[PDB]
Amino acid sequence: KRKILITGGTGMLGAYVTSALKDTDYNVIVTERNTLNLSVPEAIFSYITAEKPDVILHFAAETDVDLCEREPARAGIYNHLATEQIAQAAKFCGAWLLYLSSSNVFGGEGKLSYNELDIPLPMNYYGRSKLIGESSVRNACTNNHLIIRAGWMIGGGPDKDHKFVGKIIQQIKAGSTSIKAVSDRLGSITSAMQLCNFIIWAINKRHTGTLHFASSGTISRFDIACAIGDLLNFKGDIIPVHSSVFPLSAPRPYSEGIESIYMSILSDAPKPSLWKSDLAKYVGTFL
Amino acid sequence: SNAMKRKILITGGTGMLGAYVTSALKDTDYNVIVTERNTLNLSVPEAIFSYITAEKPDVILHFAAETDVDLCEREPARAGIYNHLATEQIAQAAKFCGAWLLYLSSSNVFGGEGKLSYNELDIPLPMNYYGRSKLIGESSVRNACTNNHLIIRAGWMIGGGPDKDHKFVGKIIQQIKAGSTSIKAVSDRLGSITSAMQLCNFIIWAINKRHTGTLHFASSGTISRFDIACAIGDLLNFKGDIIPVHSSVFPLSAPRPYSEGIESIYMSILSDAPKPSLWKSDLAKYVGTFL
Amino acid sequence: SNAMKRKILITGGTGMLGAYVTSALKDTDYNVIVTERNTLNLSVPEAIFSYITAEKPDVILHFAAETDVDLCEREPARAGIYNHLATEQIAQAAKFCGAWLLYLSSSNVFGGEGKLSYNELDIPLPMNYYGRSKLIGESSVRNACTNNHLIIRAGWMIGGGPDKDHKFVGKIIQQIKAGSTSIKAVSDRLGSITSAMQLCNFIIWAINKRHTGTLHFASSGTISRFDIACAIGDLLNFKGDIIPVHSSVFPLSAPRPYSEGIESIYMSILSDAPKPSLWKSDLAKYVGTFL
Amino acid sequence: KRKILITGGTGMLGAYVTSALKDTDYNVIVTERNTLNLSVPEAIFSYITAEKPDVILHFAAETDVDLCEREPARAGIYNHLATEQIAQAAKFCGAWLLYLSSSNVFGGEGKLSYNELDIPLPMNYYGRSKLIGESSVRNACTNNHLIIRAGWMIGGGPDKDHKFVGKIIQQIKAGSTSIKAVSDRLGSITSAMQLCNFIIWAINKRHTGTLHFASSGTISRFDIACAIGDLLNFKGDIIPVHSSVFPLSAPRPYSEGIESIYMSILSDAPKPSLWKSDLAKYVGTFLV
Amino acid sequence: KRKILITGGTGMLGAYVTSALKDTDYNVIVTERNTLNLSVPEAIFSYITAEKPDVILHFAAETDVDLCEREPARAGIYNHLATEQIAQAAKFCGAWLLYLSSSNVFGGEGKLSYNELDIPLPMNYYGRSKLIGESSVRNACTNNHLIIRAGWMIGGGPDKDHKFVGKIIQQIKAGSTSIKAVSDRLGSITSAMQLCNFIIWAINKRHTGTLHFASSGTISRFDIACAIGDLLNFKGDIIPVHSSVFPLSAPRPYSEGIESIYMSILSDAPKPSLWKSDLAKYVGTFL
Amino acid sequence: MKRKILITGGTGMLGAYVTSALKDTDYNVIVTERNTLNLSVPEAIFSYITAEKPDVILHFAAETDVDLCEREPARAGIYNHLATEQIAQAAKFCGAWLLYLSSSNVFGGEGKLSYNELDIPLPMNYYGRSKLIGESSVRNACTNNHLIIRAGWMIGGGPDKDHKFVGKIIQQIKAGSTSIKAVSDRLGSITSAMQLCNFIIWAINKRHTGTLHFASSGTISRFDIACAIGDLLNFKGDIIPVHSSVFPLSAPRPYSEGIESIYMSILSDAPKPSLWKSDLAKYVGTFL
Ligand SMILES: OC[C@@]1(O)OC[C@@H](O)[C@@H](O)[C@@H]1O
Ligand SMILES: OC[C@@]1(O)OC[C@@H](O)[C@@H](O)[C@@H]1O
Ligand SMILES: OC[C@@]1(O)OC[C@@H](O)[C@@H](O)[C@@H]1O
Ligand SMILES: [Cl-]
Repeated sequence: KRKILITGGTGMLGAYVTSALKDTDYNVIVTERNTLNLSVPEAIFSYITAEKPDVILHFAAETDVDLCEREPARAGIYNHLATEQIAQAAKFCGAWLLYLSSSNVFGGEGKLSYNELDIPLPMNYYGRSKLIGESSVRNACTNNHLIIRAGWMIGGGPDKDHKFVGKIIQQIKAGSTSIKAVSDRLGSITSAMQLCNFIIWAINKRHTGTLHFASSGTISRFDIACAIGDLLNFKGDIIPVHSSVFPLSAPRPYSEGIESIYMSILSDAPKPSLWKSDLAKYVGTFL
Repeated sequence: SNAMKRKILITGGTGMLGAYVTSALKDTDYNVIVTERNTLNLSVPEAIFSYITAEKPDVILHFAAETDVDLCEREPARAGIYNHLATEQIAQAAKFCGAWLLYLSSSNVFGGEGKLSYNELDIPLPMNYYGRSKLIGESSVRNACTNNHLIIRAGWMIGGGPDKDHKFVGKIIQQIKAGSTSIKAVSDRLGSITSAMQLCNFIIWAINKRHTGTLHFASSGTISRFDIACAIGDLLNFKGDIIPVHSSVFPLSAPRPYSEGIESIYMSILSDAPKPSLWKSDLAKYVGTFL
Repeated sequence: SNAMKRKILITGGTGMLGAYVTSALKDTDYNVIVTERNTLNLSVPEAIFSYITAEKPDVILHFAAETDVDLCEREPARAGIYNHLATEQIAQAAKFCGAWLLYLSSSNVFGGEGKLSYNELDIPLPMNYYGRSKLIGESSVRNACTNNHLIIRAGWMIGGGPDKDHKFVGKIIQQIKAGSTSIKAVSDRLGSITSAMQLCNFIIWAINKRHTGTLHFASSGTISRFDIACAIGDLLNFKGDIIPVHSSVFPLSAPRPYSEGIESIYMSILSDAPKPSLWKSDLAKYVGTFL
Repeated sequence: KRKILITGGTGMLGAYVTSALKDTDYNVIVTERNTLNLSVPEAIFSYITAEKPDVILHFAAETDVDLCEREPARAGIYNHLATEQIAQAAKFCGAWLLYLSSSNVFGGEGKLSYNELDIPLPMNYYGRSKLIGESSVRNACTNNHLIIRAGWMIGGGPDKDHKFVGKIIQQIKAGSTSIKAVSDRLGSITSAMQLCNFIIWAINKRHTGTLHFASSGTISRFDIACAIGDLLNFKGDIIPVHSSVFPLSAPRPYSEGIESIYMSILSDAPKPSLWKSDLAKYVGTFLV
Repeated sequence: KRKILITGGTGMLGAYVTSALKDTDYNVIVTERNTLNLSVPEAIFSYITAEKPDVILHFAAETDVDLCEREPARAGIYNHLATEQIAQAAKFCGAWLLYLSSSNVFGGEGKLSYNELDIPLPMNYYGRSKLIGESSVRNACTNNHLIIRAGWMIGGGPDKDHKFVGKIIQQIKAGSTSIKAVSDRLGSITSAMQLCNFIIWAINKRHTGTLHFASSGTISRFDIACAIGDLLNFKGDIIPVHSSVFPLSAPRPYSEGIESIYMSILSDAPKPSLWKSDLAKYVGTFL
Repeated sequence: MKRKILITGGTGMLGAYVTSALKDTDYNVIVTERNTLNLSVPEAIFSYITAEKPDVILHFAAETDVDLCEREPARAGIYNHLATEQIAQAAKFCGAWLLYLSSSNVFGGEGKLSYNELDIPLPMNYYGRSKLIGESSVRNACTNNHLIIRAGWMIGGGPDKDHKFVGKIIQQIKAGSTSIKAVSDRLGSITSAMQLCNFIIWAINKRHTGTLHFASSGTISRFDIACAIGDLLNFKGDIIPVHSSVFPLSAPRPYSEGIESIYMSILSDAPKPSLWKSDLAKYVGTFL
């Protein structure tokens, strides 16, 4: 009975993957605070090696970009040091390791979109911590790992989405007359449900390498808010604003847009589509 | 006898913007002198000062320029002579006869910084010879006619209609009308559009008020040519594919910035001036003149 | 003494620097006009030229400005109107009157280059809208009053307290006096301090001589806000903690450079002009007025 | 009998190396369409591991810089993914792996010349694809690989040279009134025949690490055209032009010039010389 | 007895370490020009493997930053090629390897300070040679190495200190009327004696990873000269000058200051303190 | 009454040639001296020049020691900026046509290989900045009655007065030196002082105005110049290319300060420069 060990299983993407794995023959182990804690990297190696998993899905991370900037030690411990121990454990167990990374490894060059050939050059501590986390993974598990870079993640549905999409929908449904959205920072959206489907396919094929997974289109939060407004027949105003209006601890690049040049050779794989279409399917689940 | 009419002297009177202006001026009290090759030629800057000063215009609208960005990169001498040296003579002539001078400039004075949008407080840093030539032309205007000039920076100009538009919009429309199976449009270079007809209306207002200083005149929105092609496609019920491509598939001589988008922080204080609107609405009105 | 009654017109007369200058001018024989909102308002630049030309002053001290750096980044229209457009009208008025114009500028015109300090030969390259607005204001002043203006760039200003110090130094002193026992101060932002009292002394001297050009006026030393906070603490017998933090801990609207330190290469040839000294000494003198 | 497996064996350099290995005791396998294709990296590992070579010479690559920029997927599949599978196979077999890379891994910094201590920072997709290829070779074959970075390759002679030097000579022998050459893009030349001689030596020594192999000098195509013109007593005009007069899909750096700080250590290795001397020797093969 | 092999044992740091190891149970082998020469990297692997050390302390390097810029071949051979051979030998023997690196791997970005998450981007050939040296250590000794980045090293005392601090003290004692010190290049100081104490602790814990070890504070040579002046009651003038006054072959960044986000988690390890307390203790050893 | 030409830096290398060329004219030439004008005392310039009432001002005096300017920016400022500003204000008052000799050093910060008159100055050091701000002073005060000429690496003096790069290379060759070292990784353009003198005389008579780059065609290194001189003088020793790092200096130097002109061709009858090798050979011929 093939074993899968999952970190961040109660996270948004993790919950989808954990649920999808229930109708399979895998023995799934969802780590908890008492068995695996990113703040205690020294206890990770012994735990994972004793479990002897065949597959490791490493989704746990410190994703508060601003907290990472104020407390780079936390970004480092949680995203770099803990990942290194997981990578060393994976290598010792001979386990295939999936590492969820981020479009934030890019931004420093200042161009509009980055593909798998672009050399990462981060703009903040979150991105740096994820980048060194990737290095740890590909050095320890060279021919047996998969690194997936996601953009701005959308997922959770009405009951669990407390991120951008859920917030914009909340404001519309509460009868707000004007909603402000940043128009001078660009990125790409990644549907968590879609990514989940891809991951299930990747586990079964034991796909390896580095891949960018995001809907096509380089857009702003303002563009996204406007699209949501159209879908819900919003009557108020969506106001485009500059970043300066909402000061934040971490610098954000002009764009963290990502596209893939390698997704198309994955013949049977579940793939993303156009951002508006993928956003519309997700927004539809709010009824 | 009746009083002498105020005189307007226009360069580039048969260009996209110039044609709208010359036409709108027919319904005014102004006497309009539309320069031609036989009176004013940008390639003969040395004859400009004598010609303009003898005409003694009250207003000078300087729209003529070498606007082929790629030609300017291959032949910077042409860019310099046409956009800088000629403009210097026009500004000196404006100063000498006391004329209010309007200089049409470009969002291409920006780009080297690499940000998404620029307002009138941003300091120009061009990316190519066309932009450099326009920027130094601006300096010539400011230095000579300090308290009596208006510099307007326009972005990607749309205008001309079915008969005259052979720029981006006209070409996309021609491909749609020809039933092209697919149209490619660059997705990784951004800018702002400027409706020539709206700019014309603003210019008529500006001449009447003698507004001075530097302004950015463009529709709201920082978009790509791909975004524009998609919007035109929707307006004309195009059923072929509109394909986003990177700038590498269409090699060009002149470097283009990631963005030359422009916005204004000063247009709102001109309470009764005709203003641009949202890019999609302004584009829709223009595309409507084709069908 | 002087057979004619000469006039000084001051903007920002109640500000930190302005209040010292105004008090100092009471001893002189100049007719001093201290503008107020009813006669000159930066938000109404269109009324400035006629007002100043009617006063026909011999000297104009232009200290008024929108100096909230973060507000300027959020509302660049306000920075533009108050610091650029209003200044342009003042400069045109000074030129019309033959008045010597003193313009207070800022170390914030620098920062984009990323080096540790800047002198008068360094070419301004700002990092935010406040800095751009002051720089463009400087251009207005030079292009209008070339052989009859003085631009002084000041760094982080100290002075006027406890009643008028509302800047960085005043805020640290205020927290200590309020009984705070733990004060955070940014260790990754470097700059130079300028004593307002001292700068006032220099200005009185500059008015008399009608000194012209561009000059940096700041105490010697490029230091961090943390270094300054520790120095203030010592001077005030503070026994609590001064905690050094990174700029990420205090998110702000406007980007700030690694350093806006300024030094002067021209102050030393100004023989008997009052000059600044070492930052710690100048800070001590000022704190010595509180105690 | 030691087995050598060569990719790109029918390319210009590959053909020289294949030919030079004929009078050796090696069993040489030159891959073909029926056994290995850069377009199908998914079939490489099984094939190479089944052959169990002792040495792998990886010369095949997508070298059309402009095509790489328009189609980064092709640059990535051919130069990155294929190279990764070749490196994994070499590691599995315990084979010494030679990877031919490029000066184009540099250029982003904008300086005039780069040595082996300079950190690669590419300017275009071709350069990025070669660099990521080098990383695959280093993450898989530590202590058993040789990465050679070549500059502007010259080779082929009057029958096979259709690159810059061949075209200049063609225009000169056709009696053209003028020749235009870009003067504001700099680089270094690498003699293919010299590089081949060095490679034979490296195979025999199983030399390892990263090395820059190019004639000494950072020069423009204009400099090169002018040099060829003197050698052939050309009487037309050689006109220097800016790169802007020839628009291309891929950006090029102000310089991709490379020099070596480690070549002189290899006492007995065949080495390049000065660019003008190396170019004169190559141009001489077109006379007769 | 476990065997410790040391390169650069007669250097500033090497001498403090060599002496501190005499009061321990290790068999210490101090390499010298007859057994290991950085200029002869070809002889290193055979010698180290024959010795079979359990621990390797690699402190030897070409540290003349300006010489490195003029002769990058020397920088490469001594700091990269030799380090590559030492790393391969360490892997072959299963030896824990400690590599002394430098703050000079940073500087190209132009910011005021760098922590362990910052991606190295050197400004000169010395820095590049040290960085490529670090890469060799990581690629070869995956999970069994410690890389310590030090700043401006202070140590040696009255008889051996001929570096920055020593020179300032000499000018003070000679009664110079004025001392010039560069005010526009910043960095961080590292007390050699303290670093020695940390190294002894690291050897015994076999601590691994990459760590920055320097006193707290980003300062200039001028700040340091002023602090020494105060400590020695110097009556002359300490003049802040721009770096142009002292032309040097190697470019120096605006700052090479380093700080650590990981030192704090090492509970019982000997730590550095504030730059003035640490400088004062060292200056105290001159009188 | 004769038209008056007032010259600063008249005893300098370029200034001395212009002064001699003007002896064969109807101009009343006034060469400034310590008793009338000093760059160190800008405060005394305006009263002097306005009392003198020149019709033409040739402003050649400057602090050109680039490294000294970096160590002592106050000197660079006073001499090149403040003095120039006072001269510009005096020219404006007198209605005099003002010639200001500037430098390619106003460029370099961008890091490209060559700069024309449309490129926006962005200097690399204090010397460059001081010259640039001096230029602004000249434009802002004499808009329609000034000429700013930017020269590159100046060559001139001959066997008696040349103690700069060319002169030093020639002394080493005639002395039979074993080797000569020259920097290969810093580029620029050469300007013939004699050709510039001829151009200046033409410009004075035409009262030509604006900004113009005056230099021989070609972006080259000191090493290229040294090698060309060696060929001309049949030198048989070694000419070794070295990196700029072997000669540390106070002022940063750009990868290139090369300048070219896009406006020199429209000045039909003006004396112009030619190719760098031709212009160099002619200069080198004055030493034989
Ligand atoms: O040119 C630098 C480099 O590419 O070559 C030497 C190798 O050891 C690599 O680590 C390094 O990145
Ligand atoms: O044949 C030489 C050359 O300079 O001619 C002009 C262009 O075709 C260039 O690509 C080419 O290298
Ligand atoms: O004589 C020429 C030269 O290359 O010699 C060595 C150094 O003195 C250089 O400054 C100088 O230009
Ligand atoms: Cl168009």
